[PDB]
Amino acid sequence: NELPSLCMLNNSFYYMRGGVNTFLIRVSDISVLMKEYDVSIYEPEDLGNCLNKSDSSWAIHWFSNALGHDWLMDPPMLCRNKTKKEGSNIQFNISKADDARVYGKKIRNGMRHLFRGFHDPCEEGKVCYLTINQCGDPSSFDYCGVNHLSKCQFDH
Amino acid sequence: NELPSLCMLNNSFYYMRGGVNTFLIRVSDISVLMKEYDVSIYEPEDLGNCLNKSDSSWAIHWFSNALGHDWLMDPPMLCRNKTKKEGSNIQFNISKADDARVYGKKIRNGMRHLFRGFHDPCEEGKVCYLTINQCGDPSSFDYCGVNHLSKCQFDH
Amino acid sequence: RLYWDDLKRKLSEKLDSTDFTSTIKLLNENSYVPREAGSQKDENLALYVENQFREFKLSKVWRDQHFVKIQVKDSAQNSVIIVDKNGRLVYLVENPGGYVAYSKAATVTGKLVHANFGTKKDFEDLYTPVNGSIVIVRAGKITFAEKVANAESLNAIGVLIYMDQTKFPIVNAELSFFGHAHLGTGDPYTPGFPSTQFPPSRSSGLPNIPVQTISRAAAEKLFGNMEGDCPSDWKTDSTCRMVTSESKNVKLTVSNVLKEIKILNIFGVIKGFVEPDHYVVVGAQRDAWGPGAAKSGVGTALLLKLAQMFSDMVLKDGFQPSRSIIFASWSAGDFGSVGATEWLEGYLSSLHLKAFTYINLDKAVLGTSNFKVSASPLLYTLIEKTMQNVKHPVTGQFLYQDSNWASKVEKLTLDNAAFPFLAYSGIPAVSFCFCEDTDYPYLGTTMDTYKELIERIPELNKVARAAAEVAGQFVIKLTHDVELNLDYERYNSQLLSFVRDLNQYRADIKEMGLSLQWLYSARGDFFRATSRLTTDFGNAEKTDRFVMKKLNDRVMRVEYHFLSPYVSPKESPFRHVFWGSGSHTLPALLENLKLRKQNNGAFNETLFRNQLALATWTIQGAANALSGDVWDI
Amino acid sequence: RLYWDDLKRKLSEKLDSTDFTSTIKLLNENSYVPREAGSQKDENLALYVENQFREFKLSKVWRDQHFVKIQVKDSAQNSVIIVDKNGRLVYLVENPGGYVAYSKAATVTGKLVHANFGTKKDFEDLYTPVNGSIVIVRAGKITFAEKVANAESLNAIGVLIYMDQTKFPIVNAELSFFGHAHLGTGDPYTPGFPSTQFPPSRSSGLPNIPVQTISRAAAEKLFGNMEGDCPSDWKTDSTCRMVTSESKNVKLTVSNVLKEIKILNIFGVIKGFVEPDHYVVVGAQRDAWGPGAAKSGVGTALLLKLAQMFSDMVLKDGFQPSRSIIFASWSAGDFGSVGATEWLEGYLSSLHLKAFTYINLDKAVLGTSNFKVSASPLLYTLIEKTMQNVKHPVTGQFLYQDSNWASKVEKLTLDNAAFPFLAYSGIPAVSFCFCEDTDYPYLGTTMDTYKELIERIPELNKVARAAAEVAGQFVIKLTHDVELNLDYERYNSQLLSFVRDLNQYRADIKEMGLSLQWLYSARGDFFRATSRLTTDFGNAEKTDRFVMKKLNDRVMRVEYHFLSPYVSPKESPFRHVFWGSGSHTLPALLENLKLRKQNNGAFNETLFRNQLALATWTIQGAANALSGDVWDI
Ligand SMILES: *[C@@H]1O[C@H](CO)[C@@H](O[C@@H]2O[C@H](CO)[C@@H](O[C@@H]3O[C@H](CO[C@H]4O[C@H](CO[C@H]5O[C@H](CO)[C@@H](O)[C@H](O)[C@@H]5O)[C@@H](O)[C@H](O[C@H]5O[C@H](CO)[C@@H](O)[C@H](O)[C@@H]5O)[C@@H]4O)[C@@H](O)[C@H](O[C@H]4O[C@H](CO)[C@@H](O)[C@H](O)[C@@H]4O)[C@@H]3O)[C@H](O)[C@H]2NC(C)=O)[C@H](O)[C@H]1NC(C)=O
Ligand SMILES: *[C@@H]1O[C@H](CO)[C@@H](O[C@@H]2O[C@H](CO)[C@@H](O[C@@H]3O[C@H](CO[C@H]4O[C@H](CO[C@H]5O[C@H](CO)[C@@H](O)[C@H](O)[C@@H]5O)[C@@H](O)[C@H](O[C@H]5O[C@H](CO)[C@@H](O)[C@H](O)[C@@H]5O)[C@@H]4O)[C@@H](O)[C@H](O[C@H]4O[C@H](CO)[C@@H](O)[C@H](O)[C@@H]4O)[C@@H]3O)[C@H](O)[C@H]2NC(C)=O)[C@H](O)[C@H]1NC(C)=O
Ligand SMILES: *[C@@H]1O[C@H](CO[C@@H]2O[C@@H](C)[C@@H](O)[C@@H](O)[C@@H]2O)[C@@H](O[C@@H]2O[C@H](CO)[C@@H](O)[C@H](O)[C@H]2NC(C)=O)[C@H](O)[C@H]1NC(C)=O
Ligand SMILES: *[C@@H]1O[C@H](CO[C@@H]2O[C@@H](C)[C@@H](O)[C@@H](O)[C@@H]2O)[C@@H](O[C@@H]2O[C@H](CO)[C@@H](O)[C@H](O)[C@H]2NC(C)=O)[C@H](O)[C@H]1NC(C)=O
Ligand SMILES: *[C@@H]1O[C@H](CO)[C@@H](O)[C@H](O)[C@H]1NC(C)=O
Ligand SMILES: *[C@@H]1O[C@H](CO)[C@@H](O)[C@H](O)[C@H]1NC(C)=O
Ligand SMILES: *[C@@H]1O[C@H](CO)[C@@H](O)[C@H](O)[C@H]1NC(C)=O
Ligand SMILES: *[C@@H]1O[C@H](CO)[C@@H](O)[C@H](O)[C@H]1NC(C)=O
Ligand SMILES: *[C@@H]1O[C@H](CO)[C@@H](O)[C@H](O)[C@H]1NC(C)=O
Ligand SMILES: *[C@@H]1O[C@H](CO)[C@@H](O)[C@H](O)[C@H]1NC(C)=O
Ligand SMILES: *[C@@H]1O[C@H](CO)[C@@H](O)[C@H](O)[C@H]1NC(C)=O
Ligand SMILES: *[C@@H]1O[C@H](CO)[C@@H](O)[C@H](O)[C@H]1NC(C)=O
Ligand SMILES: [K+]
Ligand SMILES: [K+]
Repeated sequence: NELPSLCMLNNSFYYMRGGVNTFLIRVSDISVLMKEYDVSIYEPEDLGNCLNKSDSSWAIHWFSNALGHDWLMDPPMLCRNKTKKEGSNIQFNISKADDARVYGKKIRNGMRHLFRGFHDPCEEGKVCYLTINQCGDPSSFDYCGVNHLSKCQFDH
Repeated sequence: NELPSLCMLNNSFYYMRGGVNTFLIRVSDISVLMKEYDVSIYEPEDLGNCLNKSDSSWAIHWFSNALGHDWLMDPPMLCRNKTKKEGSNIQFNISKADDARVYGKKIRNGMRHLFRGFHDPCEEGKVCYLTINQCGDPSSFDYCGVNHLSKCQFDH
Repeated sequence: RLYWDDLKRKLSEKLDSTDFTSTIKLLNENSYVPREAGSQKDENLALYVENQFREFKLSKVWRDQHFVKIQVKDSAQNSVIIVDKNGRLVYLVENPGGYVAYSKAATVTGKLVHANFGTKKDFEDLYTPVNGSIVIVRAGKITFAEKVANAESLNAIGVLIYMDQTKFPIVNAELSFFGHAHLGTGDPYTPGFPSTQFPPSRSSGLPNIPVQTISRAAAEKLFGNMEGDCPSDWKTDSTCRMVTSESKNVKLTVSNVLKEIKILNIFGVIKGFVEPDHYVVVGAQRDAWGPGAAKSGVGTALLLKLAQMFSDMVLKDGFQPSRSIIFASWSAGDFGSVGATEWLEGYLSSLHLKAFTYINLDKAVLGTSNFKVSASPLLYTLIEKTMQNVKHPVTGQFLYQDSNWASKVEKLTLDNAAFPFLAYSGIPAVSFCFCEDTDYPYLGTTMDTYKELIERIPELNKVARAAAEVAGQFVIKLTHDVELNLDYERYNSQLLSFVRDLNQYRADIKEMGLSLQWLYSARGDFFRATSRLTTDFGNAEKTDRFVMKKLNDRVMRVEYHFLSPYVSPKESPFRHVFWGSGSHTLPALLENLKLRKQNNGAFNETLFRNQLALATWTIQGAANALSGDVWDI
Repeated sequence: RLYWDDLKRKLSEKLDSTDFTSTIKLLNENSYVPREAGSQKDENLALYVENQFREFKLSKVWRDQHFVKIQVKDSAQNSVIIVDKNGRLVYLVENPGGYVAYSKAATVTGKLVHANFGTKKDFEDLYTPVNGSIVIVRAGKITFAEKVANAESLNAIGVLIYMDQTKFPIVNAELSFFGHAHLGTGDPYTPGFPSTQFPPSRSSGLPNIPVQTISRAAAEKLFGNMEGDCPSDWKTDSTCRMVTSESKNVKLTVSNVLKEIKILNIFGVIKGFVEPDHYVVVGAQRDAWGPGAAKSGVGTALLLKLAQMFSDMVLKDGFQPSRSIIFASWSAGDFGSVGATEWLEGYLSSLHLKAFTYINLDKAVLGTSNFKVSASPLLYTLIEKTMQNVKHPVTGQFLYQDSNWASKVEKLTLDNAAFPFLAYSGIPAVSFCFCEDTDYPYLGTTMDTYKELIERIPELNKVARAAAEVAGQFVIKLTHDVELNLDYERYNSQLLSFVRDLNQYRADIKEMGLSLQWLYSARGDFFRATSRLTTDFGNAEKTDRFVMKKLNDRVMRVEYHFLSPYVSPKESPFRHVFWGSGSHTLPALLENLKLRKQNNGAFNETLFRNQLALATWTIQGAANALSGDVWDI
């Protein structure tokens, strides 16, 4: 097995494949997690409690770093407690807004390196997020079925 | 005082004036009296019980004779009992029908002599009547008011 | 306390020496002769009846006064006129002596069409469309109110009514007559609020067309101007014809006016010795358009004599009624039991807890040949036992001659004061009479006199005497026995009969996805409820007035629990699912369902599912109301 | 027969040694813990309660079984989703642990709009049109059923409900909760006939939109995507927002399914010694969505202990209730008193002749600060005398501290099992509790546990003890005194208050040509009727059970005669013109009339004239029903 491989379908769907697992990656102005109620990830080990299998946290670990995320320095990403029935959802706050402006610049830079042709939907002064759902979880809906995922020709 | 005087308004209204009394005379296919229930006039004296005042029977007596009616020989005319609230109504059966055919011929002949321009409305095989109501009785309705009687210029 | 055998004898022997004809004659005197409701003469009689009650020394006598709107004829005459469509000249045929209360005041001109009795069937069998025409019908078979409704239902613009000589062999063909066409009882103009100001009527049951009564002579004069022979099936005069000639049509002018009147219901009461707060009510109509000897006099006479007799039996002979007996002299009966209904309406839902039976005395004597009875099934047993020991006035045989009389009993109709009691108030009621297969011809005329009455019925005194004995025995049984003589088991036959009919469509109930199972279960539950009640009565100590009170109260509520709880008494006063009127009655449910054999759109599947439901609920409710204690199921 | 003083002492001393908390704890064990109606655990508790009744040796214990359609959540999850109108990609926010019974199963997508409590006023005060939008509202103030109706009334397409932290200071923001949105009681899917086949519902009171309960966390996440600060007037969290951003709207998916269940009402009865066919009914809800310690446990515990105590007082201590006492353990209370209503519906119009009072025991213990009561005015006197000699569990002072408490009494609401008794059956009813100015936050959650309960209320045993004493004293007074402790005179104040309000429009009644005279006369007549009844009671020989029966029966019928006779119980079950729901209630008449100051077309003059009429008739009827013998007027 190599490292995780990536694919971009259109501007609304990016996907990472890590071993036998696939993840839906989206960027939009919609958030469903909050510091107050969900899990704050301060270190990579914390990712274990965001996914059905603590050991596929690896692909998200690799991806966060590939993206430019600095564990010690940057705002912790949030994630839905593995136990909830929703379930998986890792959320990066990349808003072009004051508190997260420079960090967002960076992550989007990462996205440009990872997905050639990445389209930046984030608007000045507005809120914006990067969201990852593991394919198969309810939170991935049908976004990883044949008419989407199988249409994406993977590389990397 | 002379004898009664006559006037024809149009084909629907003829009038006789006898002293201070006036009578509406009509010819049509409508009857409201029947032998079974109303008064049969076999002799002129019987007319007394057809009118409010038994003494104005005179004008109807004169008129019946003027018409050609034969008291001894002809079908008795009918009349509404003076006591009923309708009230006055003398009815001659002049139907161009078998039983009264010849008599009807005769009365109509009388009407032609009395009212120049008399129009015969009676139809072959159909029933037909000559009807007299004293002006003022309910059975004369408004037929003897200003728009009718006063429009008639009397002669005779 | 006396023995039933003694009470029977006492009643009978008091009756033997009672003079009925004198009283009927007395009520036909000029002081009372023409006594239209609210008139001074009606008020005179009201005062006389009231005085008599005071002389009889009843426990209490009182007045129940009401102000109501009736209709009387105007100083302007109603008229029936023939018009010549050629030139439109008119000929007056009659200014009727009589009129029909509650007719729309209006003038209408159209073709005239005969429709026999104006029954629903008579109209369908017509080969001449009634629409836009004035209709003429014979009196009889059904009320004026129904004739008008049926005709109005087909868009007729007016109604004439005459008495044909076949149904009314009256010599005088100029006779005029009276009636009303309100399709209900009580005051039709009852605003729930006082007013100057004028509010529309709504669900009043009032005619929207003019209706008028005419003499046979006037009808035959109309026939004189009509064509088409009448069906021999109608069995009517050869005079009769069907339609106006082409060139002619009829004009009817009715100008009746609304008048507010003061009616008096006069009441007397003999208080009960055990449960005085429960009563049997005995009533008669005191008002009449003309003399109304048979219409009003007979009844009022019986009312007076019965009141007197029972007062004497209590005071002299030791009779001690358990429950109270109320004697009621009603006014405005001629307008649709208005007096009776107004009083009933004060106690819409409470009266059935006090009055357990109403006995109507109206038109109890009309003939000699027959004895007819109409009543709640709850009184069939009382009625039967009473016929088994009352003798026919002429014949000498007991009235009871047919073991099967109960299945041939016709139901109370709207023109009977007994009707609102049963169908609106839920109080078992009974009307009865000696009569013929023929209507009493002079009813509603000026010929309804004592002299006429005593002439067609020379045994008048004896016949009135037999009428008093049945009413009297009713009243004694009802206030003497410790149980109430209301046979609640009778409604098992009724429910059986009804379901038996309904089961003739067990197929059509399939094609609609419906089960009749919950209805069968309601019927079963009612059966159980009555069976338990009979057992309870048997096991009760007849001398324990507390347990009897409890059991009797349950019996007293049977009738009322057949009033549909799912319809407003204002929209449809006659709520009794067996005996009332409307889409909530069992009969209506059947008629709607019979309209399913025709593939015509008359059937109303939705309505039926609601009817099925409401019926089931009503019947279940009654069964549950009868079962007693909530832990007994 | 014992003296009231001894019965008071006996009850109190039995109460002193009664262990309430043990029973509440026992009902919170795993055998019963999650006991949704119809579930095996509910059925377990039903069996346990039934056994306990048998051990108490009540006169008879029985089952009242019913099959009903409830709604439970599907194996498919309900979901709350945010949609990006740009590209229409969705983000799952929650799959709620809870749900709202009777929600339309549907999926709807629109804008989200906050409407505070969703009260009728809250909607009008909105500067954002709700039409075509999903609405979010806080729990409280009014039932879910009302919130849905109000919203549906403005064409909202869905409803979310959360518990804000200001009204529900619950630490766990992920807590999910349950309720129903049926705007009535009983089974909403009650076809009057059995069916495979599917018939529409009609006047069911069911939502046509999806409604769903969400955690505060999920609401705040929704607020995260909304704009506009909430009015400080709402006094809510700073988190709250008003409307979704331009680019976003919410999607709600509810997929609840209909399930038929077997519920059991468990009944025990202590038979009366004089009139056993009359009962006081004491009931409590046995079912709950979660553990429902306060929701269900307290009530059921009191039900059990009261049953035990009274059984001991009859068998050991010589207590001899005149009338029967029935103890009722209801099921499907959580769905709208369904158990209670189904039973009530077997005796639509007959129950008020047997049950003269219902005492509800639900949620009697929720706090310590206050004692609240809601009831028919017929019980205000009983309630007052009872508060005058029952002591506050913490405070030590008598509950009675405000001479004016009766004018500040709020009426029974739809979520109270006491409601259908009073407003649908016409049986006086009372609910009461110890509580705060704050709703018990854990109701309808999985946090409604004994441990939670015993923590907020460490004096639980003492407080439950005081709750039992009021219910117990009610029950003793009611079955001990020879008169019924129903204060019928109280409805004079009520009628006075109502007319007093109505008279604030004596001008507008002129401009419509209407007199209020017949209504004043009805009020006067009711006053007379009560005065006469009080006199009769005074003049009666208290030892004559026949006269008392008669007078007591009259008192027992007061309540029922305020049920409007002019509306079908199927179309509008809550017929009580004071306390029911619909256009036939006195309040409705006032509201329609208040809409006449605005020259907007909302006022309905015609409706008012009918309302005026029906009210007058209803009130007259009640006055006439109370007056007694028809010759007394
Ligand atoms: C993901 O990250 C983002 C960004 O970090 C984060 O969103 C921020 O959240 C914080 C705190 O929750 C918000 O801070 C609040 O600011 C309140 C006033 O907000 C107004 O002013 C903002 C600044 O002015 C901007 O605009 C001018 C020109 O317009 C511009 O020149 C400036 O440079 C500057 O950018 C403004 O951005 C903001 O805009 C809102 O407008 C709409 C909403 O209507 C929406 O489109 C925007 O997204 C944004 O909501 C707004 O107009 C201030 O009152 C408030 O203070 C509260 O808390 C303090 C605690 O100290 C209390 O004492 C006080 O009483 C208040 O209750 C608070 O500081 C900030 O506005 C957010 N930023 C944005 C862009 O939304 C998300 O929450 C993160 N997501 C998650 C899930 O964690
Ligand atoms: C005013 O005077 C008139 C005329 O005198 C009178 O009207 C007559 O009244 C009598 C008795 O009431 C009617 O006599 C009856 O005749 C019955 C059969 O009638 C039919 O046949 C008639 C004769 O045939 C005619 O037609 C052919 C061709 O069509 C022609 O060649 C002939 O010459 C002949 O004229 C016929 O006229 C008549 O016509 C009717 O048609 C329509 C009605 O539909 C209408 O327009 C007409 O006016 C007329 O009504 C019809 O077709 C016969 O059955 C009947 O017998 C009954 O009584 C006997 C008693 O012995 C019973 O035993 C038997 O069972 C029957 O019940 C009777 O003899 C005569 O038809 C009337 N004539 C007309 C023209 O109407 C009015 O009543 C008088 N008015 C008043 C108020 O007194
Ligand atoms: C992830 O969730 C688990 C599950 O706990 C449930 O979900 C929580 C959000 C909250 O709803 C709890 O009430 C639920 O029990 C959490 O495990 C719990 O951890 C707490 C604190 O350490 C502990 O008291 C409980 O016993 C644990 N429950 C169980 C079933 O083990 C866990 O803490 C959550 N993880 C994170 C990082 O938030
Ligand atoms: C004309 O009418 C008078 C009035 O009698 C009334 O009208 C009749 C049609 C009939 O309705 C009677 O019942 C009415 O009394 C008739 O006078 C009567 O004549 C009869 C017979 O001779 C006699 O018995 C009555 O006493 C009379 N009545 C009165 C009040 O005097 C009269 O006979 C009628 N004339 C004709 C020619 O028909
Ligand atoms: C996570 O676990 C749940 C339940 O065990 C399962 O339904 C779901 O498919 C799992 N998620 C993935 C991505 O496989
Ligand atoms: C006939 O008498 C009546 C009543 O006396 C009267 O009204 C009418 O005018 C009289 N008829 C005539 C023509 O004067
Ligand atoms: C006869 O003449 C009068 C006067 O104009 C008129 O009113 C009436 O209609 C006429 N009648 C006929 C039938 O011509
Ligand atoms: C009655 O109905 C028919 C069909 O609608 C119509 O043609 C006819 O004119 C009507 N008849 C009358 C007299 O109104
Ligand atoms: C049949 O009944 C239903 C319900 O009562 C009603 O909606 C419909 O209009 C009725 N149809 C007819 C023909 O009146
Ligand atoms: C992305 O591509 C898939 C496949 O055609 C399509 O179904 C989807 O709608 C696309 N989404 C967007 C936002 O273009
Ligand atoms: C609500 O109503 C207004 C006016 O009828 C309409 O213009 C608007 O589109 C509606 N709003 C929605 C979201 O349906
Ligand atoms: C007002 O009430 C009347 C009678 O109840 C009804 O006909 C009318 O439609 C109502 N108007 C409104 C606005 O609903
Ligand atoms: K006796
Ligand atoms: K006692």
